[PDB]
Amino acid sequence: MNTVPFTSAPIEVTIGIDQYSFNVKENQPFHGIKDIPIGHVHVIHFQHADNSSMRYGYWFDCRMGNFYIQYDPKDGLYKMMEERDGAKFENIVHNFKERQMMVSYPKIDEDDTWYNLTEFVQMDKIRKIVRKDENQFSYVDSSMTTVQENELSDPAHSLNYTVINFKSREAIRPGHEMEDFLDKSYYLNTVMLQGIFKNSSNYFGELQFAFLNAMFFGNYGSSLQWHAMIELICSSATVPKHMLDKLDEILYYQIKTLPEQYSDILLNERVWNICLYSSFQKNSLHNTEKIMENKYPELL
Amino acid sequence: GAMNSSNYAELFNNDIKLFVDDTNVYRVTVHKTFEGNVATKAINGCIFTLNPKTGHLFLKIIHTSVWAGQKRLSQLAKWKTAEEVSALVRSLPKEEQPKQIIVTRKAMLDPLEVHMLDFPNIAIRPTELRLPFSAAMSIDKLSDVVMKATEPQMVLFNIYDDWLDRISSYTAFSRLTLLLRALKTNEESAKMILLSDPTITIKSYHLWPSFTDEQWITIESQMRDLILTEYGRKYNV
Ligand SMILES: COCCOc1ccccc1C(=O)O
Repeated sequence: MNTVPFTSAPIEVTIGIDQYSFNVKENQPFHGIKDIPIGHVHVIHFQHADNSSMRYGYWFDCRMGNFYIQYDPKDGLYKMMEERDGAKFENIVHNFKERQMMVSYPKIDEDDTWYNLTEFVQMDKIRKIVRKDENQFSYVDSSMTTVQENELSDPAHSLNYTVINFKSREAIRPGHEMEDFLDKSYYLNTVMLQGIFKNSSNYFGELQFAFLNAMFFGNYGSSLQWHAMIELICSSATVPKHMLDKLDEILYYQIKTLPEQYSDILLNERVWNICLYSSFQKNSLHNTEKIMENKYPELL
Repeated sequence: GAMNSSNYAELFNNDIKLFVDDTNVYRVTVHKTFEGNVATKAINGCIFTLNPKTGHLFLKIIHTSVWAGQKRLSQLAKWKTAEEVSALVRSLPKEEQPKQIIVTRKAMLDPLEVHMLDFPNIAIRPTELRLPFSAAMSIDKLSDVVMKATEPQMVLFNIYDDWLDRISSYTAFSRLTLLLRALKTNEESAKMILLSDPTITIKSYHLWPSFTDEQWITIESQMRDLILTEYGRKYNV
């Protein structure tokens, strides 16, 4: 189990770690988060008490280095940094743990939620969506726009999700206009899966990462990408059975996880009604349909 | 965006544009079968593609053979319309290609946009005008060429005859829509108005009779009376 120490906590802030969160008071003796499960990506996120503007945070994998958080009073935010001196870092952690200044990642043993939400999410793929090659961790915030949003403005600060556009030459083979528009199987299987993503695992990893950025940061472009990647599958008549079954699991846990009160802003009625009740795959998502019907019946 | 009464003069400016009406593409009669079920029989149809500035009408005749063995024909008809409009645009020289295509029914927007992806600078627009172009098949010479067709065919007409020698496009389009609205509302009475006077004939190369300016005024008034008369009959006014 790994540890992200904090140098200090000079401003009052709500700190998230994956699906958990806790409040830290101004100048509280808080020095980090311990017992972080090895084997998954994680996200440590922030919302300042005095300015809920900009939720922001960092995706990281403790297998890739020793990371800590330090507040920068000039740029006004908690920054992730890497410590390259291993013995320095271990000595810092040990002192803070001995003085019990750290919260423990509060994972219940029966609880597979975080694995279920990040099953296909890899740090190497995150670092290609979020381009800042000098760090091993990736900063995301509520306001970052996607490459697609920009085309429709600072490119170094974009979310480089794969562009999906149902009315584009990429999606529609000349001479197969009606066919490809009404059945997106070509676009899904040849263009996206065989061509761009290489396999379904990378596709699901991006879908899962988009959901998580939408949920944890309220990043609107990420929500658009999440819905587009769902709609592309559901609007395809020909999808491998293993992908349909995996998608049902993926969406179930995302719907299991979403704040009941954020449903109005994180769920697109058109996409979900189309996907569950009109699309080719309207009968292939039994677990997701069950929870969507019982948890959010208004949206439908 | 959408075309309405507020931007109506745009139809007669110098940017080439076409209206596309698909309401006569897929035409059926419904009938009982021997076993007492119901079946359709298709009849030849047409795409009505009109330049409202010049009166040029590109009448693409849709022969019933295009439906043979196809399913979901009302859906297919929209995509076939968009395919044929796209083909028409590609067939025109660059300087004759439209800058805008206005579809009379909003269901044509996605099929046409998808077929026109190679032309990102041609705007595809809906309209809030209720245009009477469905009544094109009440024009005897158009109906005749569609029904006689034995294969797909494109036939070119000027739907304004020679009117633009004497009136503006705006006025010609107004006359056209009044005539078509009258033919849609009461076809028999409208045709009676147009032929009531044997001494006024339709030239071989025309669609409508050769009325003088003063006779057009009388005819237009009679068409408005017909439309109003039918409105009163409909709503008991
Ligand atoms: C904490 O969220 C409460 C979950 O609310 C539900 C309501 C109806 C059906 C399923 C759920 C669920 O997620 O199991």
